[PDB]
Amino acid sequence: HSSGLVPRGSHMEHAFTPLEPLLPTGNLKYCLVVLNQPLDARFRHLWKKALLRACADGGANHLYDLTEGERESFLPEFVSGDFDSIRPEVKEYYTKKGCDLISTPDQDHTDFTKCLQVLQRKIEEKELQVDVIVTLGGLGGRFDQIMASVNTLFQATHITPVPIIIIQKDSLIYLLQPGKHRLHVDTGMEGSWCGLIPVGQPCNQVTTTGLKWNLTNDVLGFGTLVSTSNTYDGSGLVTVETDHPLLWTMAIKS
Amino acid sequence: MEHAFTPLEPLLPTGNLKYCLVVLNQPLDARFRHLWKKALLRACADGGANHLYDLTEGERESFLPEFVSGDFDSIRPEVKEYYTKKGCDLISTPDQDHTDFTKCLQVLQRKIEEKELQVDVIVTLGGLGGRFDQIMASVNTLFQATHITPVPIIIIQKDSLIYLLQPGKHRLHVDTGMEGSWCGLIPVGQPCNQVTTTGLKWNLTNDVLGFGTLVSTSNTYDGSGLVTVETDHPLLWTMAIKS
Ligand SMILES: Cc1ncc(C[n+]2csc(CCO)c2C)c(N)n1
Ligand SMILES: Cc1ncc(C[n+]2csc(CCO)c2C)c(N)n1
Repeated sequence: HSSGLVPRGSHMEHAFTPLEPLLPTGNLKYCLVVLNQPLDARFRHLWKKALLRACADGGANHLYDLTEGERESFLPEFVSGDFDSIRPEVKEYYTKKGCDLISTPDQDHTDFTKCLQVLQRKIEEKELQVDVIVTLGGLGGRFDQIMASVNTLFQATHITPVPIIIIQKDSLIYLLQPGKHRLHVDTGMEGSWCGLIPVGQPCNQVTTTGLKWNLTNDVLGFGTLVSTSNTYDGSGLVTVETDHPLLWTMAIKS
Repeated sequence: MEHAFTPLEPLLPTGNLKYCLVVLNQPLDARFRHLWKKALLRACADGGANHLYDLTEGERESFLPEFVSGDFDSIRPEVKEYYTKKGCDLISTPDQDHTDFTKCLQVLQRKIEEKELQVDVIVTLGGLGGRFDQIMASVNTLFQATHITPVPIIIIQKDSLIYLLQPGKHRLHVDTGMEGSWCGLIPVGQPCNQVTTTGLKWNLTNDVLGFGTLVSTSNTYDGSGLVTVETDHPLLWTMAIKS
């Protein structure tokens, strides 16, 4: 047996700062995935420091259409998806510029999901160390596609170990796996609202600290209770313990 | 035994469909003018009033809602004043555990009972774009609506419609001519372990639909003009609307 002072009774929690990638400074290691939605202005800052940048289908069009005059400074490592979704001249441009154009036929999975699978393969091949995968898009447009985006977060647990967030306009979503989470919301990029959405199944035991309306061993479920328009207590930290995957959503300032 | 329904019927220029119109806090789509014209009763939920007011400048008197409900901190002062002045019924719904959309449906059900109105469906405009938490709240309102009113409720914005299918069998007529190319079945809430359909390109046969298991998106029609769905738990139907 060991002797002397020994640590006891600790447990593991998943710490994460959702909006860290939006900060000017820092040394966060992350990849960037551009989906088929109009690009927000923040894509410029995020593009610079990303370790790997990719586009899924039509995302290449949106990237191309917002980078005229400086497209050589915005060349994705790769572009994957259905190639009928990319305009002819756009595909021609990225191809000649050396971008890896990867076809992903599979009619049972979205280009987003297929794009993550390709990204994971590249992360491994290049032995990259990634703290998060930042996805731009997916939360606007066709309602079925917004839902597909959410479902991709559920499938991702089987695609990659790296945390994945999705950001579009003023919103971010991130899927909290069963367990305890420590979310730092003190970057100063945070907006005023947040929420906890029990999308796949009711979360029968949710406990939080840091919210205006906290949950204490409470049930969150559609038709029972869903936390929307929640806000922070000002502590700069939100903790969440959930028994099933629970979708965290939060506002992005401005 | 089965619930027959035609989701896009209200979008048709033709028809004698009795429906109420609810305007949520989002910019209005081109289909607004026509929907307002033939609605039996129109209402605004909070900010919805701001969008209406701004959109109808110059002809506001032709677009006066029966009532406007919600937390008054969501409606601009001048907007609230205007509708009040024109005789619009302004109802305060301050409860912070419920959204203005849900509270608006409660007022609407009261009004329908009060006036003994015969309503086939409640058409909601907005709620599917913007803040992600609010899009999910819109979905949750549909779960709650089942205990608020017996009148079917659909939500429409841009090119999408959502409609919640209660446990049981449904017959959805998708031959109005207003249908877009895609549709889906989203098991928001809980997995639906026994789903059976006809009319889709990818049908389900006593199959499981659940997030992380199988979610039907980008599904399409078989061209028969009819989609039937049997489900064990509430299942969200979503469909494209022709641009
Ligand atoms: C667990 C829980 N999360 C969030 C809210 C807040 N909320 C819910 S609906 C609404 C009004 C929207 O206009 C507000 C503020 C709550 N009460 N309980
Ligand atoms: C039950 C079921 N519903 C829909 C589809 C169709 N689908 C799903 S993802 C995708 C491509 C999206 O870009 C398509 C066409 C399916 N295969 N199975």
